[PDB]
Amino acid sequence: DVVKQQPGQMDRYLVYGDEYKALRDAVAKAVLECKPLGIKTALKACKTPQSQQSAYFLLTLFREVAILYRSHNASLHPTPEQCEAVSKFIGECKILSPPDISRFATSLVDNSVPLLRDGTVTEMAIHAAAVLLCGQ
Repeated sequence: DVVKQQPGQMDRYLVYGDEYKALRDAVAKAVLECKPLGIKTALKACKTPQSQQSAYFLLTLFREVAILYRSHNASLHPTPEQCEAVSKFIGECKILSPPDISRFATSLVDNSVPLLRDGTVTEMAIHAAAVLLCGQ
């Protein structure tokens, strides 16, 4: 049955747990609707400290948007409007206030990340980048 039944991939960041899953789902739904409002509600509902919220946000941005950019099918690529909405929200988000975090987020949403345009190496690198930036 396997070959007839069959394109989803894994999300190892789930190691963080239910809070990451909730924030990721909220971010995804908000981007698809192009309505950067549920992200704030999810971030308020989250209970981890600010640095963990910032890391979680960066990981969700990468997993959804940056990975979507890697599909050769341009139709899957985020539309300019989704980038504009998430950029405005990043600009207004206080948890992302450090210039470096805001720049890294926007670079993820617009595919301007240097050299982090294999899959496993890129995923691990982006996790490390988030930890290094937010890690106090």
